[PDB]
Amino acid sequence: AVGMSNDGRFLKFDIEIGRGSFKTVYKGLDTETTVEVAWCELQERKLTKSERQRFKEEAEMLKGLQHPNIVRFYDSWESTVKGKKCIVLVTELMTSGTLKTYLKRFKVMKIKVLRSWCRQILKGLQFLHTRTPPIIHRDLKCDNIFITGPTGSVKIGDLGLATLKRASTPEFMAPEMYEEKYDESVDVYAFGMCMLEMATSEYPYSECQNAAQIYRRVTSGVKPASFDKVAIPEVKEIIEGCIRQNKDERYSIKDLLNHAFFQEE
Repeated sequence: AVGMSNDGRFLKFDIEIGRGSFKTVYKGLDTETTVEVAWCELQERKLTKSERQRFKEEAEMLKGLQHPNIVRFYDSWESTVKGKKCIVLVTELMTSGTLKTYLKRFKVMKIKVLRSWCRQILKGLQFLHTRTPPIIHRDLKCDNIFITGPTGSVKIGDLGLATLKRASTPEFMAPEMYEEKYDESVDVYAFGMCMLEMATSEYPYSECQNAAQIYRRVTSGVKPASFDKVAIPEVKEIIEGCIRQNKDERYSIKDLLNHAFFQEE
């Protein structure tokens, strides 16, 4: 009832599911399955053809991803209502909110939950990293890790959005990223900051008053003050391994998965 795939696969409805960054999520339907989906539009966007092709190629690889800890990506394309331009992404419908919304709601997390969810995130990342070629997310944060609800597992999401960003408050990022340098280890750094935020229910570097201060500290290897508040020894140890200044000296994902913390539960 308003939009439809060029084939006829997915339909769009007028129900809003919420907002991200002027990116509005409509409710949708996959007729081929009778499964409800997320119908995503980025309100007003466009760019160049090499960049366009780059998105198109990478996007096509997303459609072939199937993993329990990754949000399923269905399809994408550009459109112009009147009027307004946008990119449309169709993804698995996640209704049960994010880590970010969870933390904002409760402001505390049990250790058993943190262990299980952090393992799931690592398994997601390792799946992406060991595609051919590797997929680096490069924009991991609490507000694009989604909770399922059935089984209350987590999935990494906004793969389409991340691809767009890669094709070309915003934030702190690993030190190398300030020099637009990255490999797999940028996702490890982001993991570490996600785990810190889960363990403390604080946004890292909240003591800093401007980006510049954060830049200075991050590139210096000066840790956020919230690091000092972590109460669980093994969690603190894991976070420290992940947010080391030199990307080459950080824990690998294999290192992390093999940590005793995750052998506990």
